[PDB]
Amino acid sequence: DISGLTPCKDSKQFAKREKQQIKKLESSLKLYAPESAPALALNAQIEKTKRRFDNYGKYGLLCGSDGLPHLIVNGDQRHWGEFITPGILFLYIAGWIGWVGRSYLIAISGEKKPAMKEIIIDVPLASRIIFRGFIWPVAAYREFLNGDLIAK
Amino acid sequence: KGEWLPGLASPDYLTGSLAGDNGFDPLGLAEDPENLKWFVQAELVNGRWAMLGVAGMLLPEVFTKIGIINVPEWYDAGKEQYFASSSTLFVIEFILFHYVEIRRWQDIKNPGSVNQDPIFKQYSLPKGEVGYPGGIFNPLNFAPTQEAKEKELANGRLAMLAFLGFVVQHNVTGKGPFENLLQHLSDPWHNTIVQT
Amino acid sequence: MRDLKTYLSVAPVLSTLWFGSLAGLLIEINRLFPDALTFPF
Amino acid sequence: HWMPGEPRPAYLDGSAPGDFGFDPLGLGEVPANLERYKESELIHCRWAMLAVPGILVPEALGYGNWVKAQEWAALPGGQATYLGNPVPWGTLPTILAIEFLAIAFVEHQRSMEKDPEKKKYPGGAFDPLGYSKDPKKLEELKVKEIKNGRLALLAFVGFCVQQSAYPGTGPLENLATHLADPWHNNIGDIVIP
Ligand SMILES: CC(/C=C/C=C(C)/C=C/[C@@]12O[C@]1(C)C[C@@H](O)CC2(C)C)=C\C=C\C=C(C)\C=C\C=C(C)\C=C\[C@@]12O[C@]1(C)C[C@@H](O)CC2(C)C
Repeated sequence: DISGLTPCKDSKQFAKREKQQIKKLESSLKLYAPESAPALALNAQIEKTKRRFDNYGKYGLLCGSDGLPHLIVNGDQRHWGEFITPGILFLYIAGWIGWVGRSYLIAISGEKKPAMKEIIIDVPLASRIIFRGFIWPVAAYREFLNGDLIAK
Repeated sequence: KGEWLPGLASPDYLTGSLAGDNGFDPLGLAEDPENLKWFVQAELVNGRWAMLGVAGMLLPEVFTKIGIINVPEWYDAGKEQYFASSSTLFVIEFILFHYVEIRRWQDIKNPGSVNQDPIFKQYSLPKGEVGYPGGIFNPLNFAPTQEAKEKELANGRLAMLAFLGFVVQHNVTGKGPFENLLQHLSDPWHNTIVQT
Repeated sequence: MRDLKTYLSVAPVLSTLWFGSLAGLLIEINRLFPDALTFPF
Repeated sequence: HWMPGEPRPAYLDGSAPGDFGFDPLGLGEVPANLERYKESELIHCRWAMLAVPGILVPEALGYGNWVKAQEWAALPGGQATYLGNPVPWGTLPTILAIEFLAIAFVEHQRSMEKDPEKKKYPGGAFDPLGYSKDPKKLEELKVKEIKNGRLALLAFVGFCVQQSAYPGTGPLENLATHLADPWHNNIGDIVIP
């Protein structure tokens, strides 16, 4: 119970929110015949709501006094999935994008009119460069060690 | 030497003077000679460890077909009890490997600078290559010709792939590596990565 | 045609194609795995 | 050399006593800063080489460890003891007054000296037995002094660190505990829980 929080599965307000949403969804269903397509859509929405609430209950989130999940970003191992892992994934993807852009910019710097290759992309060269960014951390680290990363 | 893909031109920095050079570098990691020098040693050490790891994971399990010994599988050997606690063994391993790897590291920076014994000064390793110490490390005096080095590197690469397979198979199947081979050999056309 | 291929490499067309593919991929990913708040694996 | 295969700094020629080319951070590049650092190192080594005899002998004789001797001053009216006998002047305000006055004179006297050689090895009245007659023996003596001081500093660091992990225990108690069952009472169980 970090900061006085409670698990989702033990919170009564969470169940009350689920019941209120389900009841609101079921009210509009009575206006349509069971075989009609809007009835099928509403049934699918109700099933999706139930599945979402069950999944939130299963993942061990923490609820406040209002029955809403809260995110812990202090580094506890019990909550590494809320902030740490997606952060690492985002950092990897952003580094990939930045490394690809920098490599493409460096490659065309020696051409006679480099500004022309920036508005009309050299597709084969970019495609050959795109796959290289999959190992961007190693290349960046070794470039830093050799003193090539920073312009003199 | 040989081409990893016919119809594609080998990179210029891969001149074929290294053992086991097939011109395989699509992503251009070894453009800088320092990077190639580091990566050769890295590959050598990784393969030399991987072959021993694969031998220690596979052979102590093939006992079932012979029924000689009784040892738990490679992923359960950790939980077993031993005469010493995990912490003491880990600390001793750390203490020894720190010295060993620091001694090994200094030869990459300045070759020929750690060839002399630190306590008994009359004992030294004969001069050799960076990643091939020789001397006491080669008691049987086998000649380290290029062919043997190529064989070593090929076996190391195969063992790296084997260890990756060993790690991946257990995660999805939940069993060891030898029974997966037997299950495949039972019905080859139904027991593959495609379960159906 | 070389001149037709050149017009396909201009910045706005390439950006539009890239972003359309990106949005399609993201929409499909969210359709397969809806209501994601934490990384469970 | 402190590590074979590593180049030495240009300012560490290996001629000074106890010089092994150890300066990874380069804290001694300035010639004026390096000269001061030798004096500080010698002072630290000399101070720590006197604490070790006074940290084990009282404990080995059953008078308590080195941290129990300071608890009485926190209590109101606590009186100091020596060899099991209380001292009449063991009051807290009296103890600080003599301690501050006595050392405020010697340290200020040490500060006023201006010849750098005397700030480390003043000679003269502090060497009554005449061990400084032979310059040949003097160098090996200085090397011996420098080598022992760092060992005593490391020993004091170990003393201080072991107290934090095992509160209320003495270093000799630590040695006795480790000797009984070496394979389970060691550093390992502390580093990983
Ligand atoms: C070291 C190793 C394994 C070591 C295992 C050891 C020591 C021990 C294992 C144990 O079992 C024991 C013995 C006993 C058990 O009780 C405990 C454990 C601990 C479980 C594997 C390495 C494994 C190493 C691997 C798999 C390396 C793969 C590299 C690849 C594929 C690179 C490809 C390319 O880089 C090129 C070549 C060129 C580029 O241009 C392009 C790309 C494509 C990027």
